[PDB]
Amino acid sequence: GPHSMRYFETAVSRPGLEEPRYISVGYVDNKEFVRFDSDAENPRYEPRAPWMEQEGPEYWERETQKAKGQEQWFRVSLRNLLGYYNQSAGGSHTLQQMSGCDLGSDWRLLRGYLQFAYEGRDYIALNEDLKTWTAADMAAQITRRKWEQSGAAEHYKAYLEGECVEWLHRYLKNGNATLLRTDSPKAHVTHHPRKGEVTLRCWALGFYPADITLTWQLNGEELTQDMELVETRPAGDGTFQKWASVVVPLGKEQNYTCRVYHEGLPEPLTLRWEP
Amino acid sequence: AVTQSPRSKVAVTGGKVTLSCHQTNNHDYMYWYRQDTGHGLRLIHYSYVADSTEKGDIPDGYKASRPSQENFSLILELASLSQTAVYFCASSDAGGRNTLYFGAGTRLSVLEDLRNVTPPKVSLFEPSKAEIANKQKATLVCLARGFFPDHVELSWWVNGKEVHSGVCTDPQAYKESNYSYSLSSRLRVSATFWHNPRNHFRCQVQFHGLSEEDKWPEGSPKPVTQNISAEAWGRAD
Amino acid sequence: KAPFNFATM
Amino acid sequence: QVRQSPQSLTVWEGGTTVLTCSYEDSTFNYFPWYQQFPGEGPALLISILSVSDKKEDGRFTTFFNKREKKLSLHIIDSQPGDSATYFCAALYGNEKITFGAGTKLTIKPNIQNPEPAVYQLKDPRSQDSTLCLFTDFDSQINVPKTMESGTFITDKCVLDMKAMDSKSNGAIAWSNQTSFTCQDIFK
Amino acid sequence: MGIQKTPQIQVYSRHPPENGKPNILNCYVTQFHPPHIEIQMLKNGKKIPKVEMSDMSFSKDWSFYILAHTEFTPTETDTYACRVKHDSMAEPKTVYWDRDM
Repeated sequence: GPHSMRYFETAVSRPGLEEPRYISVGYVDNKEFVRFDSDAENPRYEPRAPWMEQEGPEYWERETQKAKGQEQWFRVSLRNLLGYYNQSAGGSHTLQQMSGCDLGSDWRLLRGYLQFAYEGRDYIALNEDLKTWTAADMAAQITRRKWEQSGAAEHYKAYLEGECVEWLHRYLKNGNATLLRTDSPKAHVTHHPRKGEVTLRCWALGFYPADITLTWQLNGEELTQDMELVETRPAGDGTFQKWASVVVPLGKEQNYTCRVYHEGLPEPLTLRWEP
Repeated sequence: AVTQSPRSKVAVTGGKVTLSCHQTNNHDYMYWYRQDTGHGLRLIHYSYVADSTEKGDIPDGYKASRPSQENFSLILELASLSQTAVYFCASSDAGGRNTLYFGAGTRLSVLEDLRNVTPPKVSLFEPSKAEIANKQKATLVCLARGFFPDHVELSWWVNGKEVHSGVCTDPQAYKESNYSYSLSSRLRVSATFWHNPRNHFRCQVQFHGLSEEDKWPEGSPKPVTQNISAEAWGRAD
Repeated sequence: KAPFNFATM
Repeated sequence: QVRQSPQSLTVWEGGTTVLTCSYEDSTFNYFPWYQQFPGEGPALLISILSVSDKKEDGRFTTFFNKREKKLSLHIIDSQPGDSATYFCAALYGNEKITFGAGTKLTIKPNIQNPEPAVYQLKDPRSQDSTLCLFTDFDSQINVPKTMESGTFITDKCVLDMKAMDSKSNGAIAWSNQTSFTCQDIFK
Repeated sequence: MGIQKTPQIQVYSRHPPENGKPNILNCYVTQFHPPHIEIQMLKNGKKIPKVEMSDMSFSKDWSFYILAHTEFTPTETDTYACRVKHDSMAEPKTVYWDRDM
């Protein structure tokens, strides 16, 4: 299957004397592995998964220096945007970036990503060709022209096709055992009267990674109506939780089954209300 | 644009020097570099934003000031002999790999005693009749002698216009004694061009010396920055 | 390793 | 970290100039060259990323050799106006540029039809002031240096009257002696 | 530009809740923009002092998420809640802990 690396960066300007807050988070296959935060007592990139302990001090020092450069880049970019949009001095504004690569199991780049948002709206993005830009509004046309003129896409392309790919591959080799780790969901169904109707709620607890699917069915057909799902949520101890519910007739509860699909399981779980 | 001021500075040892840089690039980053006998670009100080500064690789003996986005100054509180060098300012955009845009440089000489600063005598030697008759060419020679320090720029002007074709100027001043440099240049024209009395030839030596910042006593001429020229007309002789 | 931006916006 | 030799180089007009550089840090991935003319500041000439082997722009080509950690700059049909100091440089990511020490390049013609001669010139605004001009001599000959206090001989200086084809080597000699003939001093 | 998103809030315990047994109460807040947010955990309407905040993250739709948590011991008498202020909403939102959710 594929693999991915992403860096998600945010800079938030602050109306008083403070410089913008700058945070950068790296992910490999959607697992956080490094983080930098300008508000930390000692602002530096830090490992966030145990396999990043293979990197020497040079790695951390130079990545930290890179973040310090990004911090200035974001500061200037925020100030420039303030002018482009004619915004007043004493507000707070958010610039975000997503960058990275998707890599096949043959180590071929499938897609590179380099895009930005301002105030929660898409701003500019590098096209799939890694050569041209899509700009969302008037301000972003200014940026687009500046980057076309300076040849910025060529430099991003080099990062995406070279460094992004090569480092992802190194991280996957060092992180393999950790990246394969799973914790299986523990599941059960609860019963909650609701008018001759009851809510059946199928719980999945203590699972890792977060990816999971819960389904309800009746008489071999998967349900969609009368259904409620909560967003998958952290327990706070590194594992996750989720539930899914259906509203059913009083007296027919046992006819309904919940299925839990998760990569940790040797096969999907099937369960029923069992009072 | 990136412009530096002054173009040249002569200071006394233990004197104060401020070199100024002004940019119109709206760039956040500014830099001061040192170059020694035309080699190297060593970073002294830089700045990532208006109103702050950062130490470069060779900060010792220098301080920097960034009072606005456009301005970045290099300050030598007690100029030493070791600070004789050429200094270049630059700007760049914030981020990675952004091109440095440099100013044209400031040449600094730090001297024990400013009474040694002396402008050149400029002499224009007219072409040999032997060259004219045998080669149908006429080489004029300009000699600047007796100047110190060696902050000179020599240019040729024919009929009021600066010329580069037919000129060779010594790349380096010739040191005649401790406090005396010489420089030569030649301009070659055709014999018929030299023989036309409508044609005007001028050797201009731009000497950089003291400035209005320097006090000078009543006794003698102040050896200030100045242009000194020697001239000759063509002649049908 | 992280990306690094070039020209500012 | 960026090693650039030689300090100075002359190559003949029309020849291909080869300038080389090496670097220590194998992670360096961007290599800009800057050109600096006498009396001016450096300016960006050409640059190359480590993903590429070469970058060409007119008469200038940079080549990048990752295995040997070597860069070079080739200038075809080298011409007098390419006379300048060339700085190689290197950086990783968004780190600050590191410059080499710079190579000073002089492009000179090798003169085709030399007709050497020595002339005496007079300063008309002087009582008795004269100098010696050695001109139109072969591009391979060493200009003699002063073997004498109070007499000065300059290095070879090449000019080009671009009016037509009139390139010429020259040197000047002068003295504080009151008995220096120009035929003595240049032989 | 600019597009605001309203926070989605879940209040729940780390372990199955039992009166008198120490546990952790979580307030998970997602899908918000801008990132400026205020989150309190409440006991009987009163701010709980010791509340820890995770690092903030953002999703591929640019929206932010964060976890607040505190030690607690559920009881039959005490109400627990999470209150959130964010510019997408005219007024703060209070979400009461429901031990069945």
